[PDB]
Amino acid sequence: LRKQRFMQFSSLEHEGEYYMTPRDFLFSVMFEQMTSVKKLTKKDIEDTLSGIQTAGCGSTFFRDLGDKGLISYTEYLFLLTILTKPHSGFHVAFKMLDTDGNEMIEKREFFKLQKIISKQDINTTLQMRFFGKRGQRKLHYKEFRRFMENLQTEIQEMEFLQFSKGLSFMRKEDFAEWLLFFTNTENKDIYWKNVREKLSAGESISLDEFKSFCHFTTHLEDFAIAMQMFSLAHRPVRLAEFKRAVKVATGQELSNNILDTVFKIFDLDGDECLSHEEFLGVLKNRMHRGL
Amino acid sequence: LRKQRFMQFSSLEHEGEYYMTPRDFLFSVMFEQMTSVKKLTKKDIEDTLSGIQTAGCGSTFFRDLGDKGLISYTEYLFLLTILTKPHSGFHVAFKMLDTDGNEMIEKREFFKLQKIISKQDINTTLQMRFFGKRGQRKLHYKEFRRFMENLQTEIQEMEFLQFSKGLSFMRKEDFAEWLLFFTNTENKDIYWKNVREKLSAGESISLDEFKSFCHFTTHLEDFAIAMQMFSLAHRPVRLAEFKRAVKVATGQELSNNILDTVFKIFDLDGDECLSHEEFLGVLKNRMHRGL
Repeated sequence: LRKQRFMQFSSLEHEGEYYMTPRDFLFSVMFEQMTSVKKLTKKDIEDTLSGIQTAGCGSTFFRDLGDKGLISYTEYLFLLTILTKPHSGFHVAFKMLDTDGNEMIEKREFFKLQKIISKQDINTTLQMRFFGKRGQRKLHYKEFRRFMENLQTEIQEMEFLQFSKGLSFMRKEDFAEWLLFFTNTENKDIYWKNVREKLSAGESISLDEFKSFCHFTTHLEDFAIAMQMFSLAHRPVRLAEFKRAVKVATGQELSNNILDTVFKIFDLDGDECLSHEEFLGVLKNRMHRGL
Repeated sequence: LRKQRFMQFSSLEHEGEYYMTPRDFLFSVMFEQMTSVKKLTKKDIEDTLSGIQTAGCGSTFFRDLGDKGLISYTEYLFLLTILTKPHSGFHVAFKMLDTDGNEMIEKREFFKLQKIISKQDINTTLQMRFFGKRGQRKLHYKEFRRFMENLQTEIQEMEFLQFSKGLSFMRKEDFAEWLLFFTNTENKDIYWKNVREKLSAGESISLDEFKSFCHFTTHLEDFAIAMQMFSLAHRPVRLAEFKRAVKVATGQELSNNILDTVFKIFDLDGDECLSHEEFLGVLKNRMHRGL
């Protein structure tokens, strides 16, 4: 039923085929529900997606485009899978998209994705980004990896500026309210009791802290190993071992205020221990996209 | 009753005297109503406002500080007057704050503002910004002018990223919805009829367009001269003369999509003319701050 969200945030179309803006893509990432679909013929397509090299290929690429972009439903699901993918599966997905074995993804790979779309039953933005105007340009692994990390990082930045409310910093209330976004309302309100009572001022929460935290939340199942080890061993996880587990998982240290605030959040009982069960359950509810 | 908004968005205090963050200042600029006031003794004051030179003196200064700042009610009203001031009154207000005639504002000027506060009946952020830790540093006109324009420009940027929703561009719907913020609901909904019907796609609205437009909206009374000339002459103002009037007023050209979209907004009748009366009346309702 992921077609129905594409039905929701469509705003332009062509020959019965709904499209989106990059902005509608970003709203499908974040916003629940809001527009008017307008029609486009071929001259409109050229005037919109002309000049893709004008956009900078850094970490602001859809903000470099704004509305200048039309996204097929195949590209829509493709970018959603990029947003859901952990770091480890990069070269694996690249070689699965390397059917011809030529260390490359080609335009026939996207046409085979459209073959999948057809079995489930027009020049777009990423076609120009990775293959030029007609597909004559090629696509290697390094551009692919940089594109995936830039996309995820720009999503991190846009959520950061949403919940930080335009500042370069965050408070702990903003971090908790973002972190408890896809939680059920009763546990949310018990957590809000924990916010009102057990959370304090602390200090401002920076950008790289949130970036490392989002990098943590894309590696939850590999983090769950020592969790189930000391779960079936029934060792309630303290903060010092949690530091070691996070460092082994991500490869990067979180700051102590992150760990302190997380420990103030997920300790319902205040018993200096970890209820890892509800932690991991509502966390897997929380890091599921498409919603 | 401007004390009551200071009562609203206060979040820290000292000896019965409510303070704010820079973030609470920015929310008093934009947001209507939302926190918990917590107490601070002198060590808290030092630990908060230490290191003001760490913040960059460009156009992100409160975002460079975040929560690192405590704002007196005198400084609160002072910065609100800076946000309401047109460009022309700069040197005039500087010389009115130059009682000692020494081409400078000194700490006794702020103490005379506090004398005004007392007749209407503790080291703060701007004291360190303009005079150092104890007032021994001085304050000239150039820093004052740069501070006022950086403050106004950062407010422009924060509203831009609010209504643009994190993008580097705006649509015309965002520009209209920002522009019609302090309008009464019936005329607002007639304007929304005008949005749904007469507005089109156009193109993306950039940052410098919004900056020039806000610079226009701080010079409305000097813009009203030719308005009243062709009003008592009863010449309904067309767009071509409006270009000339805006260029004479601001000194900077607006782009044609700005003028086209404004002409699509304020032409209720569609009669290719200007209803300048409701324009200027609800515009003076719109550009009044403190709300």
